[PDB]
Amino acid sequence: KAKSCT
Amino acid sequence: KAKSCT
Amino acid sequence: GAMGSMERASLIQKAKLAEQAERYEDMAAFMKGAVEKGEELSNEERNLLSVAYKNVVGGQRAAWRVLSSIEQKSNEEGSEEKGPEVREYREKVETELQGVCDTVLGLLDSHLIKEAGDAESRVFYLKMKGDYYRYLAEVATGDDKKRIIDSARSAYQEAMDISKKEMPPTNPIRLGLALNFSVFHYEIANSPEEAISLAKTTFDEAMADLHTLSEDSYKDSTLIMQLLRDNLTLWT
Amino acid sequence: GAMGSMERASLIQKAKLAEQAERYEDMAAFMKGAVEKGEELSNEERNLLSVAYKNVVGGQRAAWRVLSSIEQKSNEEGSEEKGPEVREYREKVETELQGVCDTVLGLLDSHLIKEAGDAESRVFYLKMKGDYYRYLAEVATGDDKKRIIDSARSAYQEAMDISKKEMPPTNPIRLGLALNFSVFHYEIANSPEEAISLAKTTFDEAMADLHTLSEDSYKDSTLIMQLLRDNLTLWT
Ligand SMILES: [Cl-]
Ligand SMILES: [Cl-]
Ligand SMILES: [Mg+2]
Ligand SMILES: [Mg+2]
Ligand SMILES: [Mg+2]
Ligand SMILES: [Mg+2]
Ligand SMILES: [Mg+2]
Ligand SMILES: [Mg+2]
Ligand SMILES: [Mg+2]
Ligand SMILES: [Mg+2]
Repeated sequence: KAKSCT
Repeated sequence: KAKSCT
Repeated sequence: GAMGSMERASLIQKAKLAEQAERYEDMAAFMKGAVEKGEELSNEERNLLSVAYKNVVGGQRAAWRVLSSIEQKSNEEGSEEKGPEVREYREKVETELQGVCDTVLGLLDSHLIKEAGDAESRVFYLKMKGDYYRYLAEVATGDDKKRIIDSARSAYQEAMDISKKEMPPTNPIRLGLALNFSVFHYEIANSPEEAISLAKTTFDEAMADLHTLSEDSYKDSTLIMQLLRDNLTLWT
Repeated sequence: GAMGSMERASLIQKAKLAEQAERYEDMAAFMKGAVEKGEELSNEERNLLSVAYKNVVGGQRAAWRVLSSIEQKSNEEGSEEKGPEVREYREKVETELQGVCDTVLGLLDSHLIKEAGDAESRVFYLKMKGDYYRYLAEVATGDDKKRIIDSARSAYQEAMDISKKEMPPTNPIRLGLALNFSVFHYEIANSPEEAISLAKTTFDEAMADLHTLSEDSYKDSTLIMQLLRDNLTLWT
């Protein structure tokens, strides 16, 4: 899973 | 807080 | 009940899936549905019921503490008046928590406890009854507080009497009951000396019986003993 | 709506309390009630709305992935048939997740987007629209999948066009939009090269504009840039 905006 | 049974 | 149309075995299966997905509200609803089928629960099923509700009420208790602390600070001298919202929301969370405790206590009363004849099931359910009255006691402030505390005490005491007669001192249910009753004494009943004495005696009697256990049973028992030791370190 | 009788300011206040208590379902319900008062949202209120729903849908997405993996393993050769329960429960979680996405998209359509004229609000809401269509696309398998993907793409693209015209390359909303659109390209649209190109270009253009920022703005922008870098390291 890529990091999306936290 | 004391530990109760996990 | 919304689970009335689902097979008992399917409810159990889905409770285990819900645990894997960390969906503890779903887990608790599945296990409530399974209890309401009216059959007794196996050891594994009792521990699914307990895990589910412990996680649900654990989140509510943590939230209640956060809100209660904010409310208490709002009532310091020099604190600006912010209106009824903090109290209202703390009451909302409190009412939900009480509802979950009442649900668990209702399952125990109708009819898990009365059908539980073996020591392992009866002690387990009486320990649960003490636990959920204890969680009610944590938030109680009114004219029934003393009776809620006495209900927790009475359930724990009955469980203790059975466990001492029917289980070895290393049995994990017996140990976990003694751990939680000691927490009751310390945190609810204003009896820190009773809490310390119970934890110490429980630990020492389990220590002396470890030599009888297999490696796997030894691991199970020593894990709970460490919680007793952790509390004794905190308390002394 | 159950929040129709509560003051807008009280809903906002309680959303902040719910955040502190990690009660994100409550947080989302309070913020939905605040949106439905019909007034535009401030910057802080938009970020309360976003945090609340991100946490709710984040838990559902994590649970859906666990259940989907179990279901996929159940459909291997040599796997024992266990009945319909895994599919049924995955569908239950999926339907709830879709319901939350539809709720957010409904708030954006009625009427947050049409009233948002400033770039900071309009880009924020269009980014949200892309995000919640993206979460729908993650679970979509049927005849509307292509249209769900195109709805996410179209919302992100409109947000990108505004952000490039109206915001500096270091603006955190612009950066977070580009980050999420790159994730869309990689994870949804089967376009890893587009994802990499967008992340690299976004990072490099922000780098070149950091010299214009205060220390606090620099911290805000570099935090999101690090996520772009983390993805580029994963992807290359
Ligand atoms: Cl409330
Ligand atoms: Cl289901
Ligand atoms: Mg049947
Ligand atoms: Mg107020
Ligand atoms: Mg019986
Ligand atoms: Mg025995
Ligand atoms: Mg008003
Ligand atoms: Mg089955
Ligand atoms: Mg406007
Ligand atoms: Mg501008």
